[PDB]
Amino acid sequence: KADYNKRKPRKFGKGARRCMRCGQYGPIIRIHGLMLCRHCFREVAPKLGFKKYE
Amino acid sequence: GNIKQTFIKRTARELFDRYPDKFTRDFEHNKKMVAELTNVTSKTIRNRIAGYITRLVRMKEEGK
Amino acid sequence: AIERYFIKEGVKEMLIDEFLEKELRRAGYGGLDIKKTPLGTKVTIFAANPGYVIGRGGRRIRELTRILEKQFGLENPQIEVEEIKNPYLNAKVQAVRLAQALERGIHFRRAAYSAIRAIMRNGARGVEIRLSGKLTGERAKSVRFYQGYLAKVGNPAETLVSRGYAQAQLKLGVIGVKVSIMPPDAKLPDEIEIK
Amino acid sequence: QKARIKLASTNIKALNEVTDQIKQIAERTGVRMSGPIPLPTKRIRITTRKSPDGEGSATFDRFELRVHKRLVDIEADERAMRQIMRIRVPEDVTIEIELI
RNA sequence: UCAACGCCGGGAACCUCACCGGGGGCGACGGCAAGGCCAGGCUGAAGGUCUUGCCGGCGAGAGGAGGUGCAUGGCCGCCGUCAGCUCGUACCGUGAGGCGUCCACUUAAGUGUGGUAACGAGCGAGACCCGCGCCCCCAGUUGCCAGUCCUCCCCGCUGGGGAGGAGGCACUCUGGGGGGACCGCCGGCGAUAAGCCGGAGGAAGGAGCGGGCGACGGUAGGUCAGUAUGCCCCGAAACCCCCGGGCUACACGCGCGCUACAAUGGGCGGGACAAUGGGAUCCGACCCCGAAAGGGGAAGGGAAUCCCCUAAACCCGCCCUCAGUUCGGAUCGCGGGCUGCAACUCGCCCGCGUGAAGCUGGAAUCCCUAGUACCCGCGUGUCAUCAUCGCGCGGCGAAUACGU
Ligand SMILES: [Zn+2]
Repeated sequence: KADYNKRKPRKFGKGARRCMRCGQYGPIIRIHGLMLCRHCFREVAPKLGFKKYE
Repeated sequence: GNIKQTFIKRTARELFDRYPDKFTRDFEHNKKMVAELTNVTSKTIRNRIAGYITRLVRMKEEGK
Repeated sequence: AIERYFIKEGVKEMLIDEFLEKELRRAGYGGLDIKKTPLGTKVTIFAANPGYVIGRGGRRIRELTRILEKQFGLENPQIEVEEIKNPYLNAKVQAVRLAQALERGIHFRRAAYSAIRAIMRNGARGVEIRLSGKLTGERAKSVRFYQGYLAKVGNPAETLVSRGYAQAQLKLGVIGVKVSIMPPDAKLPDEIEIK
Repeated sequence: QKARIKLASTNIKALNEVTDQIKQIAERTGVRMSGPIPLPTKRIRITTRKSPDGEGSATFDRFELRVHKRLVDIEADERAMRQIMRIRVPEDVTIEIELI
């Protein structure tokens, strides 16, 4: 009964990754080891140390 | 526009109404004087002030 | 490599900061600082009332350093608990205070003016407070209080002013509180003084 | 024998601090030094979209993280190594040392 | 409608998933054993279910990609990077409200100079931050190699030309600090002011060029399907897993683009010259198999050290010589392979054959002022594979106007 309740493991695809902060599936930044979605990065970026500079 | 701002003009008028014996009708001399008398971390502002003072003195020698 | 390490540090400390932000609300949570060393990892917590963090009869200081092990895996760490003096200039603590007041039941104008004068009496060239939500009936609205000087846009907006945001959850819904403060030692590029 | 120190950081002041410290400790003693040597700066850029929805024109947000690097060789004399490892380095700087 | 339609970073094989068909599990706490396994049958498969045995000692809530964006927060888009919005005191008015914030000249600018029932402040502008271009100082490896010395190699007409290595930083380059340009000098106009216009000087001139930050507020504008969140609703299902289908279905109407309808060119063979960025079961030089796609070994590299990387348009020589063709290259057949647990539905790549519309386009309509547009290709984002897309990079390089 405990088996038919929790996932098959995924080593690739789209259900392999998940946001650290919120838990989203699709849009995820992977650049240089980051694992945040496009939404949480825009909020936590000035804490990580990023600037506009443009 | 090549406009001077009010606080620039105010600073220059003050520095020319007191400490007048220092400035002359040349630019670099007054650049040195301004950087000697002010607390500044820019150069465009200093040059603007120096040129305004140059104008002021070069037509104060004439009056009006 | 290099970027990977920097970014992982950032992410880990940020997640910890958020966990503490939410699970140390009453005490007042102003910041955090993690220091790496061979003797173990030190973690300093800023706050106003360290007693709440301490948990006289324990049950808090061990909760803390054992959850840090269980979940976020810090290297056999331990924690220091500092205190903020003159916390009336940090905006996050003030925003959370105002939200706690609103949840208690104080009128928003009363509480806002109270906070503004308390931030004036202790040293501040400018302060701006903003509330948003169902303040008066269903139809939401936004209200704004201000005193002094401000630097909304430019570089000084970023580098001089202290900003904070918080949420208040009431019988009906959510109210957003924004606070911005200009400390006394702030000088602008236009404020010159003749020798 | 020589020793090579690599320094990386997001802050130039910490780098200048460490450089001045080791330069002075090596000068007050008799040791021929090398550097400081600047390597190119590493910039991590990320361009994302502002809106959390689809509607609206596309306005993009460009964030940047600059990282400055320095290199030194110190010649690893008798006491130089043991007196340099006794430095008070801030925790926003990454310092490594390699013996050649 | 502008401000939906290569947009939701939305390039969906499973997952993503919210849709369709079937199967199976979930009840904190509080009040009157639960659960587990061999062999086989039901079953798409299955201690899910039973056959045979043995082991173990009624109410609330979790959760919800379920409704409400016309209940909220926060974030974004548009008026608008527009020049506008307010305060204190005084005065005019029964009052709503006005003045200041108006007029003349000026500026990108409620930017400034003069006059005035107004005198003075603030928030936006400007200031500020980043980068490109010229000069100087420090510095000199993982970057560079002119002059110096040793070697080694080849060529005519004996003078020229290349590779190591020591050893140097001169030139290039990297990244820290500092200077320099300010209508400053020179003749008008205006007012004798504010500034504008010649001309001089000057790596560069008239906020030097390109960007970022974007106000008090409105738009019941978009988002509850990014997280957070109130009311209703499902609570044994609308919760949580798996296994198969669909979002790829096609008489048609539209948006944005790619490829072309030839010679300002198609093909074959030979000559050339970049930059931005990225790399751990990742980039893979070098060698060997295979006609090609691709396969087996494997140095080096944790990023000024090695790789991805001798880019395309361009130049030269031969064939075609205004033709539905040596243009065009869709659509179909037989074959060979990679990534993946699984390629029919529904994936990318190769080789040989087949060879469809299209011969410059009505009414209308869009983008662009200088290293800019047109034209050429290249990393990266997504990524186990898959780029006619998004964000950036360089190479070749104009025409016209300095207005209304
Ligand atoms: Zn997230």
